Amino acid sequence: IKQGIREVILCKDQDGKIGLRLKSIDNGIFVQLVQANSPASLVGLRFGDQVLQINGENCAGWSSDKAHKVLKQAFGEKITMTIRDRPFERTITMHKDSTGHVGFIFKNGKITSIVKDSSAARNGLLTEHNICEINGQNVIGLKDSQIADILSTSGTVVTITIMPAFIFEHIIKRMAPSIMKSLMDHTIPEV
Repeated sequence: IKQGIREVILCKDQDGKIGLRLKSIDNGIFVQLVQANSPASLVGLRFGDQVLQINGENCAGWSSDKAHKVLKQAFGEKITMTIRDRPFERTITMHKDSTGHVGFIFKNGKITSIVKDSSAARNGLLTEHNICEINGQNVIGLKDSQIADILSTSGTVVTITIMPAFIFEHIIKRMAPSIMKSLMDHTIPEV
């Protein structure tokens, strides 16, 4: 996670789509959903990113509705956005023990207990935090079993990006969890 504001330039696809759902949080605009194989995923937008501006207009105070409208009326060719990198999230680096364990329990993507004398304890992983990413891969909406799977088939070094559950629950509010499973970009990025 960067402490950084970056510029991205987006191009609407054949269908007029960019692959993004946005949400009003604390008078800012945040990425709720990035669609697989979209302009939004290709330029590298992520769940939890803050949209500071669209085409040089400040997003401060916008409704979710107005952000979606502004995008719909954009002139196709080139949409500029100013992005602050996942500001509600932190990344924790942990190392599996020889039993392949980092040292926590989670339910519905939420960390619920840290196991004594584990890598997760030593690194101060918190409970009541949703798992957003594992090793740079979005896992939001994946079954718990697929999250376990991704942690199994990772190397011994495990990076997990987390979000306080209260913030997470505010962002995905009014997104049916099957769009989350189905349409949230879970791909490793392209180069």
